[PDB]
Amino acid sequence: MKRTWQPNRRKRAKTHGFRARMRTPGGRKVLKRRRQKGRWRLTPAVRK
Amino acid sequence: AVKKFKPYTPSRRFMTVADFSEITKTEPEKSLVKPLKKTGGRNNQGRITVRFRGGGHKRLYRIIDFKRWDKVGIPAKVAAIEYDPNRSARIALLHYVDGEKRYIIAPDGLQVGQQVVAGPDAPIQVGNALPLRFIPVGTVVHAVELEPKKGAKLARAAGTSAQIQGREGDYVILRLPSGELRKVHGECYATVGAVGNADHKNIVLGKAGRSRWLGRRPHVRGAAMNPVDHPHGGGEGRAPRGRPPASPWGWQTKGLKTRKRRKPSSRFIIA
RNA sequence: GUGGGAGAGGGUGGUGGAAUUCCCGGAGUAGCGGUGAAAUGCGCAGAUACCGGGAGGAACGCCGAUGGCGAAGGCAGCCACCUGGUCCACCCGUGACGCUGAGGCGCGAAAGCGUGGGGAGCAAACCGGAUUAGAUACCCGGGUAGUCCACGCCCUAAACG
RNA sequence: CCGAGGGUAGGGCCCGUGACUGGGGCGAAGUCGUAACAAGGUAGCUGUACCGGAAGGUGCGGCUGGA
RNA sequence: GCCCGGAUAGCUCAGUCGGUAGAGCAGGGGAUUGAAAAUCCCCGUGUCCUUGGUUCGAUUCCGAGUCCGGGCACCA
RNA sequence: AAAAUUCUUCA
RNA sequence: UCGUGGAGCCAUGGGGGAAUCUGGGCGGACCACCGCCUAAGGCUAAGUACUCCGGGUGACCGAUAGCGCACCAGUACCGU
RNA sequence: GUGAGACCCAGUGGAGGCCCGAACCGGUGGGGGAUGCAAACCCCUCGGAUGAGCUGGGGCUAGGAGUGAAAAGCUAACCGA
RNA sequence: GCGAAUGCCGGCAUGAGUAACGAUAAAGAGGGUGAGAAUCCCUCUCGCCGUAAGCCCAAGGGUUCCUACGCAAUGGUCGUCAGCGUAGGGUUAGGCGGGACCUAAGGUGAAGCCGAAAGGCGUAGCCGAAGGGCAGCCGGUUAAUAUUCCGGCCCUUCCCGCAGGUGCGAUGGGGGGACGCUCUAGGCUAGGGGGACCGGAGCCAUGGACGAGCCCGGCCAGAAGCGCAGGGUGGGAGGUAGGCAAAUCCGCCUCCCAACAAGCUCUGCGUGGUGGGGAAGCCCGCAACCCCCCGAAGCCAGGGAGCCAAGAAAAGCCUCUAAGCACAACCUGCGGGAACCCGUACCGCAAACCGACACAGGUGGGCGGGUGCAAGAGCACUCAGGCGCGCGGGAGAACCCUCGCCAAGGAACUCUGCAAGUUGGCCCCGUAACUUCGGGAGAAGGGGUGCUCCCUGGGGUGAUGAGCCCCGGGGAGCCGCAGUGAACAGGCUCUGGCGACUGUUUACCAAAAACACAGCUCUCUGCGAACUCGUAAGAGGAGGUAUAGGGAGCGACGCUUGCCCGGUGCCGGAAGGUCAAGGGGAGGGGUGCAAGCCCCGAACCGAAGCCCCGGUGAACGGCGGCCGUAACUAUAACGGUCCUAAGGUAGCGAAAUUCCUUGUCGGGUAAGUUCCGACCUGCACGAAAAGCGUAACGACCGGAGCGCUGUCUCGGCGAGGGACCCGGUGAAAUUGAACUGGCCGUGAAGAUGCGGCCUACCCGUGGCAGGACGAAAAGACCCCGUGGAGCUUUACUGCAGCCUGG
RNA sequence: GAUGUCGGCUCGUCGCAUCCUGGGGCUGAAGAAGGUCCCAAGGGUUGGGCUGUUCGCCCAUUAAAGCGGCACGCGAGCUGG
Ligand SMILES: NC[C@@H]1O[C@H](O[C@H]2[C@@H](O)[C@H](O[C@@H]3[C@@H](O)[C@H](N)C[C@H](N)[C@H]3O[C@H]3O[C@H](CO)[C@@H](O)[C@H](O)[C@H]3N)O[C@@H]2CO)[C@H](N)[C@@H](O)[C@@H]1O
Ligand SMILES: [Mg+2]
Ligand SMILES: [Mg+2]
Ligand SMILES: [Mg+2]
Ligand SMILES: [Mg+2]
Ligand SMILES: [Mg+2]
Ligand SMILES: [Mg+2]
Ligand SMILES: [Mg+2]
Ligand SMILES: [Mg+2]
Ligand SMILES: [Mg+2]
Ligand SMILES: [Mg+2]
Ligand SMILES: [Mg+2]
Ligand SMILES: [Mg+2]
Ligand SMILES: [Mg+2]
Ligand SMILES: [Mg+2]
Ligand SMILES: [Mg+2]
Ligand SMILES: [Mg+2]
Ligand SMILES: [Mg+2]
Ligand SMILES: [Mg+2]
Ligand SMILES: [Mg+2]
Ligand SMILES: [Mg+2]
Ligand SMILES: [Mg+2]
Ligand SMILES: [Mg+2]
Ligand SMILES: [Mg+2]
Ligand SMILES: [Mg+2]
Ligand SMILES: [Mg+2]
Ligand SMILES: [Mg+2]
Ligand SMILES: [Mg+2]
Ligand SMILES: [Mg+2]
Ligand SMILES: [Mg+2]
Ligand SMILES: [Mg+2]
Ligand SMILES: [Mg+2]
Ligand SMILES: [Mg+2]
Ligand SMILES: [Mg+2]
Ligand SMILES: [Mg+2]
Ligand SMILES: [Mg+2]
Ligand SMILES: [Mg+2]
Ligand SMILES: [Mg+2]
Ligand SMILES: [Mg+2]
Ligand SMILES: [Mg+2]
Ligand SMILES: [Mg+2]
Ligand SMILES: [Mg+2]
Ligand SMILES: [Mg+2]
Ligand SMILES: [Mg+2]
Ligand SMILES: [Mg+2]
Ligand SMILES: [Mg+2]
Ligand SMILES: [Mg+2]
Ligand SMILES: [Mg+2]
Ligand SMILES: [Mg+2]
Ligand SMILES: [Mg+2]
Ligand SMILES: [Mg+2]
Ligand SMILES: [Mg+2]
Ligand SMILES: [Mg+2]
Ligand SMILES: [Mg+2]
Ligand SMILES: [Mg+2]
Ligand SMILES: [Mg+2]
Ligand SMILES: [Mg+2]
Ligand SMILES: [Mg+2]
Ligand SMILES: [Mg+2]
Ligand SMILES: [Mg+2]
Ligand SMILES: [Mg+2]
Ligand SMILES: [Mg+2]
Ligand SMILES: [Mg+2]
Ligand SMILES: [Mg+2]
Ligand SMILES: [Mg+2]
Ligand SMILES: [Mg+2]
Ligand SMILES: [Mg+2]
Ligand SMILES: [Mg+2]
Ligand SMILES: [Mg+2]
Ligand SMILES: [Mg+2]
Ligand SMILES: [Mg+2]
Ligand SMILES: [Mg+2]
Ligand SMILES: [Mg+2]
Ligand SMILES: [Mg+2]
Ligand SMILES: [Mg+2]
Ligand SMILES: [Mg+2]
Ligand SMILES: [Mg+2]
Ligand SMILES: [Mg+2]
Ligand SMILES: [Mg+2]
Ligand SMILES: [Mg+2]
Ligand SMILES: [Mg+2]
Ligand SMILES: [Mg+2]
Ligand SMILES: [Mg+2]
Ligand SMILES: [Mg+2]
Ligand SMILES: [Mg+2]
Ligand SMILES: [Mg+2]
Ligand SMILES: [Mg+2]
Ligand SMILES: [Mg+2]
Ligand SMILES: [Mg+2]
Ligand SMILES: [Mg+2]
Ligand SMILES: [Mg+2]
Ligand SMILES: [Mg+2]
Ligand SMILES: [Mg+2]
Ligand SMILES: [Mg+2]
Ligand SMILES: [Mg+2]
Ligand SMILES: [Mg+2]
Ligand SMILES: [Mg+2]
Ligand SMILES: [Mg+2]
Ligand SMILES: [Mg+2]
Ligand SMILES: [Mg+2]
Ligand SMILES: [Mg+2]
Ligand SMILES: [Mg+2]
Ligand SMILES: [Mg+2]
Ligand SMILES: [Mg+2]
Ligand SMILES: [Mg+2]
Ligand SMILES: [Mg+2]
Ligand SMILES: [Mg+2]
Ligand SMILES: [Mg+2]
Ligand SMILES: [Mg+2]
Ligand SMILES: [Mg+2]
Ligand SMILES: [Mg+2]
Ligand SMILES: [Mg+2]
Ligand SMILES: [Mg+2]
Ligand SMILES: [Mg+2]
Ligand SMILES: [Mg+2]
Ligand SMILES: [Mg+2]
Ligand SMILES: [Mg+2]
Ligand SMILES: [Mg+2]
Ligand SMILES: [Mg+2]
Ligand SMILES: [Mg+2]
Ligand SMILES: [Mg+2]
Ligand SMILES: [Mg+2]
Ligand SMILES: [Mg+2]
Ligand SMILES: [Mg+2]
Ligand SMILES: [Mg+2]
Ligand SMILES: [Mg+2]
Ligand SMILES: [Mg+2]
Ligand SMILES: [Mg+2]
Ligand SMILES: [Mg+2]
Ligand SMILES: [Mg+2]
Ligand SMILES: [Mg+2]
Ligand SMILES: [Mg+2]
Ligand SMILES: [Mg+2]
Ligand SMILES: [Mg+2]
Ligand SMILES: [Mg+2]
Ligand SMILES: [Mg+2]
Ligand SMILES: [Mg+2]
Ligand SMILES: [Mg+2]
Ligand SMILES: [Mg+2]
Ligand SMILES: [Mg+2]
Ligand SMILES: [Mg+2]
Ligand SMILES: [Mg+2]
Ligand SMILES: [Mg+2]
Ligand SMILES: [Mg+2]
Ligand SMILES: [Mg+2]
Ligand SMILES: [Mg+2]
Ligand SMILES: [Mg+2]
Ligand SMILES: [Mg+2]
Ligand SMILES: [Mg+2]
Ligand SMILES: [Mg+2]
Ligand SMILES: [Mg+2]
Ligand SMILES: [Mg+2]
Ligand SMILES: [Mg+2]
Ligand SMILES: [Mg+2]
Ligand SMILES: [Mg+2]
Ligand SMILES: [Mg+2]
Ligand SMILES: [Mg+2]
Ligand SMILES: [Mg+2]
Ligand SMILES: [Mg+2]
Ligand SMILES: [Mg+2]
Ligand SMILES: [Mg+2]
Ligand SMILES: [Mg+2]
Ligand SMILES: [Mg+2]
Ligand SMILES: [Mg+2]
Ligand SMILES: [Mg+2]
Ligand SMILES: [Mg+2]
Ligand SMILES: [Mg+2]
Ligand SMILES: [Mg+2]
Ligand SMILES: [Mg+2]
Ligand SMILES: [Mg+2]
Ligand SMILES: [Mg+2]
Ligand SMILES: [Mg+2]
Ligand SMILES: [Mg+2]
Ligand SMILES: [Mg+2]
Ligand SMILES: [Mg+2]
Ligand SMILES: [Mg+2]
Ligand SMILES: [Mg+2]
Ligand SMILES: [Mg+2]
Ligand SMILES: [Mg+2]
Ligand SMILES: [Mg+2]
Ligand SMILES: [Mg+2]
Ligand SMILES: [Mg+2]
Ligand SMILES: [Mg+2]
Repeated sequence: MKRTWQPNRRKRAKTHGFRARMRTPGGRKVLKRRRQKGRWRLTPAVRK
Repeated sequence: AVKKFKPYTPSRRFMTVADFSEITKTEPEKSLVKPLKKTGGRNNQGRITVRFRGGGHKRLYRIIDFKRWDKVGIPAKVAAIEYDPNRSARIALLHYVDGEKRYIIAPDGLQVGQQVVAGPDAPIQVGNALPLRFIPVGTVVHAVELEPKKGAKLARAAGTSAQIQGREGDYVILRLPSGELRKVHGECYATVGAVGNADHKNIVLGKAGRSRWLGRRPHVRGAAMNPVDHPHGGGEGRAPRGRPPASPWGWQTKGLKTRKRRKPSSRFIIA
């Protein structure tokens, strides 16, 4: 039956996008942390 | 008069609709004036703040004139009386000799073809709006302003109307639709006559829907929820509140007077 | 038919003044009320009594009768519109077209019911105070429906001459 | 083919009987009050309405077969 | 089975602090009536449940009991 | 205008 | 150090509201002496802290230890 | 049909949280399954199906908060926080 | 310094060659290939789907597409095969879809407002799409792309020039774009069915047929013009207080003309110069393209009618004028040029998406042929097309699963007819109580159904007459056990309880009597409303205004809804009592030689709240007890008395409530702790936590009947999928170590393990489940911990909020 | 750091304090019936109504419709009222 993960490119970006992270002081601190740690991807990568 | 249906289905037995002959004429709203995307939404910036609203047939809005003093002296012919979905009353479209058109919550009695106007000089007859001071004590008037130049705000619901009780200073007394006696300025306008379509109070929704088409979602009783949801809530199987009638926010709901005491708007009331 | 007459006959709209109750205002003070006697009850938080203004509902004093009109029920302030019945006068017209009337249809006090409105007074029930052997009553103090209007029902009566 | 009749199903009128229940009639001297007949000691009656152990009381209107 | 509450005149119920005990109703006797009611005068009544103990004295304060009452007996 | 209830049975 | 305490001192949201050296604050309520100090404007190196970074040491580890990674690791992989 | 009505017949008409019934949305009873085909499935049967209907896409509301035809249900496979 | 921590990381064991190998749609053979094939390729039989298990498109997935080499691993077996490994190829657009267009919710956000910071609101504007707007149809090619390349026919924008027209000209004004649901008319088209007619390779089989035989196919696109369907639409001429007057455009008045029109326009469909395609068939290569009929849910489209709940925006596009400009500039024709960016493979109800898997699950839109069954997207079969589900071969035990049948009986089964059976469609007769007059109703209970021949009535289409279809009517007669001959396809009734009803809910044990519901009542709220969210600004309420909005209980409808304001809550009380700051300072204290400077501080004046007074029940709530009495006894209409704020009215009653209880009668039954009707000493009904009823409705719960049955007496047989055997692949929880017998004892009280005795050669396979206090989960009950959380309140203490004096 | 809990079903097996059927002593045993006590389980020990019921109470029979234990025997056997 419908499972929790229903892929949608737009949603995925509109939600966890880079621009999206940047708007919120909280998301800003997310990218802050990610870069810090060493993550190769800061934003969940996707392409159109 | 109100249409009645044979019980060829339950609820349809108790169902009744309004007689639409008063309006029978021009069903399609005037492309100008009324045209106004009306935004639906049961909440503000985020959360809901008026429970149980939602759904309900798409409704187009119609802008009406609640301050006929715009066109003082300019008379108009009542072009037609149409149905307004966004209110209990029926509005009436009227072309002015000027050309400009606009709606007016149609008063009880007003008929298509009748001429009407607004102003001091204005004759005392159903449909003409005047400043209170120039209106015959005792006459019934509706769509009464409440403060000079601030627009109509009283007696606008179908069948409502207030009566001029007397003058006194620059003010005049009015017994409002609720029965309260309020002093209102003399310069305050109001259109003569009663609101009309008084049959309204008699339509019987009939089914559970219908009540839905009107945009009102199912409303659930306090004691049906639980301790956390409401204060009546909880109780091992059916129970008498627990005392004393309260709301989901927890304020007494049987008799506890709510209007602000120190409101400067008193001194002008009595009832 | 023509011409005149009397009437609370009926329906609608408008309207007048007196009175009661309530509201505001003044002035005023120790009781008012009610009764067979009282008590309950209202009153020093200022009542009753008096004056001025306002609201509202119901009923129309005198005229008024042992009177009038209506088929009956019933119908009374005033005004206007719509409308029924009726009496006399003239012998003009029709030419027996009449009487009654099972059934049907209509009307039908009050009380009662429905939808909504209205609510001053009165007032079943109900609550007090008395009386009483008791008093689910007669008397007193309160009091709801009702009484009121519109629409629809009900269709009974000592609807009696 | 029709057909006495039998079978199945569904209706109508009718009589009897039934835990129990509602009044009713009648039966010398049981109980409680006393509504009516004399303003019957609140004039009586009456249609309807509600209430009460019971007659009955009160409301509204009507009658006089009361003054 | 456990925890509660009483009981007093013929009846329904008051009261006590440890000294006294009451009322209403009933009832007995007269009065009014022609006679009953009603009403009016007069009047008598108590092991304060039994029970031991304390105390100078107990209906009353303790201990045991009888009766008539009411209230709990849950998690399984 | 009245404070006030009643009277076994059969003759 | 100060928890209303005999509670000053330093700040200050509210109200009231001065003076310019006979001015004005302080010395633990408050007075009196005696003494200290100059508010309502600003700047000021050094001594001090830390270790992304470079070096040097180690009665530090030696691939289940030592950093999570001695290796193409914040990867593979898990999670929206 | 009556004074006029009400009302009564047919015919036309095509209303309705109406009916059977798919697609579709559900999830009644029983059976199986229970290291499954499956972290809720399959079979037979059953509720609704012009509505308070179902559904695609685009949006908004969240942790003592949301949302709730109300179960303390749901809020990314265990929500009295 | 390890042996234990259900310890941690790793490795390897046991169960075990065991379960299992993922739909019971199904296979067989012959050719190839190759080291090796049930499993790869080819052919021929066979079975499965065919509102698909087939085609097309979104989303998502991202090379899985195509070709050549390949087989370690991946694939539940095998593998030469592959969605797998290596390598090389492959995605072509002015017209398709997005962007150099529009706006929606919402987002963002100049200004502007707010907030300790972070930030929150927020006008214009901007962003934002399956909505609006916008120009491509039919073929042909590749191993792999095509509305993209190619062919033919047909278009759209810009730019320039030319010629002829004209007041040209906005981001501004106006029109338009522009809208719901249900039902519908007429033409068309898609699509499909016939043909004796047209075109075809061929075919006479096995008894018959050279046949109006059999089989295959008889279309697609197409400018202008022309037709046939429609859709939109009055022109005039004056005025002109409005369109935030800029207008000759709208809009209003007024009046010549014109009307179920015509004309003007704009689509649809035919037709059209011409281009294209074109089967069954053998060696693999022969072309017609015409005539009838059924016919949309699509088109003409913005058509029509009815209805109440009253049904986006913006741009493009018309039109009006402003600045400006009129050498401009737009408009129409006609030629020339110019025309970018992104996507385009492939999968796409699934093995490529979401479910750790090649997972029996989930996934939006379009096409979805034919025949028959009343219809249909249902059901059976079948086209096109696609599959036989990536382990097989045997055997023919028990046992389980799914499935068929049964003597006599027919619910005796059992908590229960659970389950399964019966019944089942359509046509016709015929249908009760009750009822809100709709319904109950498909009530029940019946009869009919096939095929053949004759006679016969309407309709559409033609043309009135043939065909082709479309509804019937009446007869004769034929064969079966049976005519919806297969498939799909209600068992019926009587009587109670609950809820009126359709509806909603515990995703994953509860679908109900619970929630909701129209409807009734109470209460608040006069507008900058009350109420809600927010520190705020602001927002919802509501671009509403008491016939409206909030809160609360009840819950259609009928008859109704009683008594008690003592306590509590709320409402009303300008008096009193109490009352905090603060006001006021009688009077007192510390100090100073003093003026002073500093403290305490009584009267009285001091709000809300409380006290007090009065109201209030569809506000929280409450709504009694004991003696006595009638001329048989009983019983008690009557009397007395205690207590209260007042003593439970109507109605109902051993009930979803009754303990004593299976009360007690009566009905039903052979028999009835249930059921139905009564009674009433109601442990412990009762009137809007509504009381008593009620037609209709219910996958709701109880009691009965009839019908039919393997539910049962009582079991038997049979089918298929497993189980079993062989070949291939090959797990799991569990597991101190084992060489692991019975009884009577004993033992921490239930011993394979101690004692005594009795049995017992060693080792397996298929079964059964009594024990190993079998596994599983550090018991969910219970208690314990001065553990935790959710909830309550007249627990404590605070806070928001609200009231209030200064 | 779990010994699954009432009743039913299936399958049984055991005790004797025996409900039948066998023997036998008294009897207030005529016969037939019975009563009672002794020996004796070898084998028997029904089908239904009602309730979840064990238990009983009825219905119709019977030679009898025995009492009781095996974790109120038996849920890695079933059922869950
Ligand atoms: N009279 C019969 C009807 O019922 C009622 O009357 C009945 C009763 O009221 C009446 O009862 C009376 C009583 O009132 C009066 N005070 C005492 C008397 N002993 C009784 O009398 C009754 O009972 C006795 C036995 O006890 C019998 O012998 C006698 O016949 C009988 N009538 O007896 C009647 C029975 O017949 C109505 N009042 C009357 O109007 C009506 O018609
Ligand atoms: Mg996942
Ligand atoms: Mg998308
Ligand atoms: Mg991104
Ligand atoms: Mg509700
Ligand atoms: Mg609940
Ligand atoms: Mg509360
Ligand atoms: Mg609460
Ligand atoms: Mg409660
Ligand atoms: Mg309860
Ligand atoms: Mg009064
Ligand atoms: Mg006065
Ligand atoms: Mg005064
Ligand atoms: Mg009159
Ligand atoms: Mg007249
Ligand atoms: Mg003559
Ligand atoms: Mg009448
Ligand atoms: Mg009347
Ligand atoms: Mg009544
Ligand atoms: Mg009534
Ligand atoms: Mg009165
Ligand atoms: Mg007396
Ligand atoms: Mg009237
Ligand atoms: Mg009548
Ligand atoms: Mg008379
Ligand atoms: Mg009788
Ligand atoms: Mg009698
Ligand atoms: Mg009398
Ligand atoms: Mg009398
Ligand atoms: Mg009197
Ligand atoms: Mg009298
Ligand atoms: Mg009478
Ligand atoms: Mg009575
Ligand atoms: Mg009575
Ligand atoms: Mg009585
Ligand atoms: Mg009375
Ligand atoms: Mg009278
Ligand atoms: Mg009369
Ligand atoms: Mg009279
Ligand atoms: Mg008189
Ligand atoms: Mg005595
Ligand atoms: Mg007497
Ligand atoms: Mg006598
Ligand atoms: Mg006597
Ligand atoms: Mg302290
Ligand atoms: Mg200082
Ligand atoms: Mg200082
Ligand atoms: Mg100092
Ligand atoms: Mg200093
Ligand atoms: Mg500095
Ligand atoms: Mg510095
Ligand atoms: Mg490491
Ligand atoms: Mg090593
Ligand atoms: Mg990821
Ligand atoms: Mg007539
Ligand atoms: Mg009709
Ligand atoms: Mg329906
Ligand atoms: Mg199961
Ligand atoms: Mg199982
Ligand atoms: Mg179904
Ligand atoms: Mg249906
Ligand atoms: Mg959505
Ligand atoms: Mg979305
Ligand atoms: Mg939380
Ligand atoms: Mg919901
Ligand atoms: Mg919550
Ligand atoms: Mg160790
Ligand atoms: Mg292993
Ligand atoms: Mg094994
Ligand atoms: Mg095996
Ligand atoms: Mg196997
Ligand atoms: Mg397989
Ligand atoms: Mg070879
Ligand atoms: Mg894609
Ligand atoms: Mg790859
Ligand atoms: Mg090759
Ligand atoms: Mg392999
Ligand atoms: Mg090979
Ligand atoms: Mg491939
Ligand atoms: Mg490959
Ligand atoms: Mg493009
Ligand atoms: Mg560009
Ligand atoms: Mg914003
Ligand atoms: Mg913002
Ligand atoms: Mg855009
Ligand atoms: Mg678009
Ligand atoms: Mg569109
Ligand atoms: Mg579009
Ligand atoms: Mg558009
Ligand atoms: Mg395009
Ligand atoms: Mg084209
Ligand atoms: Mg392809
Ligand atoms: Mg122009
Ligand atoms: Mg425009
Ligand atoms: Mg349009
Ligand atoms: Mg058509
Ligand atoms: Mg065609
Ligand atoms: Mg054909
Ligand atoms: Mg032959
Ligand atoms: Mg065609
Ligand atoms: Mg003009
Ligand atoms: Mg301008
Ligand atoms: Mg053509
Ligand atoms: Mg046709
Ligand atoms: Mg100009
Ligand atoms: Mg070119
Ligand atoms: Mg493609
Ligand atoms: Mg699909
Ligand atoms: Mg996956
Ligand atoms: Mg597979
Ligand atoms: Mg799958
Ligand atoms: Mg789907
Ligand atoms: Mg069919
Ligand atoms: Mg099918
Ligand atoms: Mg059989
Ligand atoms: Mg048989
Ligand atoms: Mg049975
Ligand atoms: Mg049985
Ligand atoms: Mg049973
Ligand atoms: Mg049951
Ligand atoms: Mg069944
Ligand atoms: Mg009848
Ligand atoms: Mg045949
Ligand atoms: Mg069939
Ligand atoms: Mg079926
Ligand atoms: Mg039935
Ligand atoms: Mg229901
Ligand atoms: Mg439905
Ligand atoms: Mg659900
Ligand atoms: Mg559930
Ligand atoms: Mg259900
Ligand atoms: Mg369920
Ligand atoms: Mg708004
Ligand atoms: Mg309200
Ligand atoms: Mg409301
Ligand atoms: Mg309720
Ligand atoms: Mg109810
Ligand atoms: Mg009540
Ligand atoms: Mg009270
Ligand atoms: Mg009170
Ligand atoms: Mg007050
Ligand atoms: Mg003070
Ligand atoms: Mg005060
Ligand atoms: Mg009493
Ligand atoms: Mg006696
Ligand atoms: Mg006696
Ligand atoms: Mg009671
Ligand atoms: Mg009562
Ligand atoms: Mg009873
Ligand atoms: Mg019973
Ligand atoms: Mg009870
Ligand atoms: Mg019982
Ligand atoms: Mg019981
Ligand atoms: Mg019986
Ligand atoms: Mg039962
Ligand atoms: Mg039974
Ligand atoms: Mg019963
Ligand atoms: Mg109750
Ligand atoms: Mg209540
Ligand atoms: Mg009931
Ligand atoms: Mg149901
Ligand atoms: Mg069987
Ligand atoms: Mg088999
Ligand atoms: Mg094997
Ligand atoms: Mg042992
Ligand atoms: Mg050993
Ligand atoms: Mg040993
Ligand atoms: Mg074995
Ligand atoms: Mg075992
Ligand atoms: Mg086993
Ligand atoms: Mg265990
Ligand atoms: Mg534990
Ligand atoms: Mg403690
Ligand atoms: Mg918590
Ligand atoms: Mg406290
Ligand atoms: Mg263990
Ligand atoms: Mg035995
Ligand atoms: Mg046994
Ligand atoms: Mg056991
Ligand atoms: Mg079990
Ligand atoms: Mg066991
Ligand atoms: Mg098991
Ligand atoms: Mg159960």
